[PDB]
Amino acid sequence: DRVLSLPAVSKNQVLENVFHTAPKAPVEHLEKMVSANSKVYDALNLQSKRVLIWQVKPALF
Amino acid sequence: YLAPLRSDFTEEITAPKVASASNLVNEWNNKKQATENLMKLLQAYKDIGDAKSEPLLKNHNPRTFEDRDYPVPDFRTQNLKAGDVPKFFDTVISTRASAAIASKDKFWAGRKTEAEAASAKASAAFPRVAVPEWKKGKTVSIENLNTVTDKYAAALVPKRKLALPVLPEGVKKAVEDFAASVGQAKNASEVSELLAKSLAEKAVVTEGGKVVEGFSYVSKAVAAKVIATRRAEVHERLLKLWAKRLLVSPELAIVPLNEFDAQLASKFEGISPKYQELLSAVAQGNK
Amino acid sequence: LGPQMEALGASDLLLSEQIRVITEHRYTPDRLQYKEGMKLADKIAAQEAALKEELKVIYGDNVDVKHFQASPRTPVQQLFDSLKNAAANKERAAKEAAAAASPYLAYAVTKKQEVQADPSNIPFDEVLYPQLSEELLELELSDIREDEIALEKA
Repeated sequence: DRVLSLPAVSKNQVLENVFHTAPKAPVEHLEKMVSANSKVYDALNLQSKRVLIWQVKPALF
Repeated sequence: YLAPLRSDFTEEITAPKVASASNLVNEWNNKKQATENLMKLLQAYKDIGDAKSEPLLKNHNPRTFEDRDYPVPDFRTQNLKAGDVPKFFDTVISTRASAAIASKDKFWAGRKTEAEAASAKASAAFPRVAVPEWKKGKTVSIENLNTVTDKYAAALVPKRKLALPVLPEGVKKAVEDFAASVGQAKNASEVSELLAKSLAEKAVVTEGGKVVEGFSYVSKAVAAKVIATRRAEVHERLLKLWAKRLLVSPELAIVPLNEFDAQLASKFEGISPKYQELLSAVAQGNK
Repeated sequence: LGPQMEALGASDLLLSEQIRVITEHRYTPDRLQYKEGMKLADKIAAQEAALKEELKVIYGDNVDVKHFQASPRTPVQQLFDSLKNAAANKERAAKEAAAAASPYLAYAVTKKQEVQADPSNIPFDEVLYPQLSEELLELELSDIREDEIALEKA
């Protein structure tokens, strides 16, 4: 019964409790927010190619 | 943008059907308050763990919460037969591991209660998420989007970093040129490389932008060499242990290591006779 | 002893494969510790897949992931690995900023590569969290110490 004097938990259970959730990368926030603000730029900048200012405010001619 | 063409008339003069509020500002404000309560909760967790001066990995390690001084059940008492001892061992290991995991869960429940108590009594000033400034009828300037991306990229810089020195092109060509000036033209590669590597070996650690002094860290390479050295010496102890027993009695090699627990029983007369007569018959020797 | 004639890390097979073969030798499939060793081998194989993904950028597709699992890289070695690919990173960032639809996306690409190109911006866990790296090391050393305590008891 030498095995019963060993730590009973596991190396596997220790790895699943110490690393319970996969950590969030720091570049993930930059990538998500830059791909959203790309849509913000495309919609709401006057130098955009698909600016929404001619759709929401039709120009007077 | 396409719409169906209804082409029907309205024959009744009724008031228009005003739809109700359809709460999204309330639900998104509840989501924002839930996110900030979670941020306050994580801050309270960090504050309690910093006040107790406790290790980070210790409370998530379930082996911390194992008893290790618990009276272990003797398998010779528990009346098991020949194939039964490994399942008894697995049952004892299971209950000890699950007791350690449940003790960790009880600790984290108490820590959650104390952290929510400290989290309620904390006024929160967190920096907001950097979004581009957009007024109601106005447009969004490219300069503001670039400063918002600058904030996102300033978040990419680590808070404490190794000032890993890249040798600049002017400094490299100056020392490379000096090597040519001495006249050893073909080892200029190695002299500029060894200047870069000698600056890299004593790489310094920065607080934020300023330098922390008296900072010593253990690299992952150094820690892995420590682990490999300790692992090799314990494996050497294991080889010496089995070398002694196989020098005294080599017949132990006819019973495989995984099958051994499947032979045992609580009493000696109940031990499985699959290997007994073969073991005693090999123990006489080669004649 | 079989596969236990060599140490856990020191072999030609990868650490997930070595843990798999050692666990197959030490226990029978009905055992608890067989199942726990197989799950541990799966976690180590996940770590090896992640290390292969981060090393495929620098050393190509046919990278010896066993070599860098057995000997993790120096901060100095990570410096020179970043300096080896720096010109290709700069040129690829320039052509990506040329290929970008928005000039906003072009600024984002060049700013992201300007931050990534500095090897001082490499997030070393031992520098950011020294005590946490200490405790990861003492976790592995505590497992090895438990096995040594068993050998001392024997």
